[PDB]
Amino acid sequence: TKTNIQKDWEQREFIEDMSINIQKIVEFLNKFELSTRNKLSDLNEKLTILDRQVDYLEATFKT
Amino acid sequence: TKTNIQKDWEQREFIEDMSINIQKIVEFLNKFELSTRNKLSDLNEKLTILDRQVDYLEATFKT
Amino acid sequence: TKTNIQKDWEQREFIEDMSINIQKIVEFLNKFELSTRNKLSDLNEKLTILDRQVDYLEATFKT
Ligand SMILES: [Ca+2]
Ligand SMILES: [Ca+2]
Ligand SMILES: [Ca+2]
Ligand SMILES: [Ca+2]
Ligand SMILES: [Ca+2]
Ligand SMILES: [Ca+2]
Repeated sequence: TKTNIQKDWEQREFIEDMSINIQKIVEFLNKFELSTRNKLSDLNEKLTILDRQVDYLEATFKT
Repeated sequence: TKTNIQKDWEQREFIEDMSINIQKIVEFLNKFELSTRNKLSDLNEKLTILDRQVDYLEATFKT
Repeated sequence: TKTNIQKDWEQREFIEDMSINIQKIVEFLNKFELSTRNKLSDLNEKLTILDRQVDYLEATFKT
């Protein structure tokens, strides 16, 4: 119960919307890779600072 | 060596399968973003607990 | 100002390129999930080693 013109418009919109969704996925991955990398960086940095604090406490106690 | 009917069916299946694959990617990203966020949460929480333990040990030793 | 032959070629290339981009996204997700999992592993392992070091220092001090 759609005309050929309506059906063709809908089929093209479906394909156009996939092109948009693929771009939205790529943009999300760019943001999420950066976010994740920064968070991992920050955790590593905090662990490195705490490791130094523990090694100094060891040295102060053992001496 | 395919009829027009077979070729048209295959071309449509190809496009339909892309729509399904994009949805599978979106569902995976939803799960993976949540997983990653929770794991990062848990590591931060464990580091915060260990930091408190180290600061208390410092205070007990220095005093 | 394109012939029908040119327009049909371009429309098919557009759809073919989406199939390629979806595969590139899947390949990236495979690599990024593995990378992220390994990095999280490594942070957990480093925290577990530092936790053991802190517990031993506690035991040595308290005794
Ligand atoms: Ca549109
Ligand atoms: Ca349109
Ligand atoms: Ca189908
Ligand atoms: Ca079909
Ligand atoms: Ca091509
Ligand atoms: Ca082609």
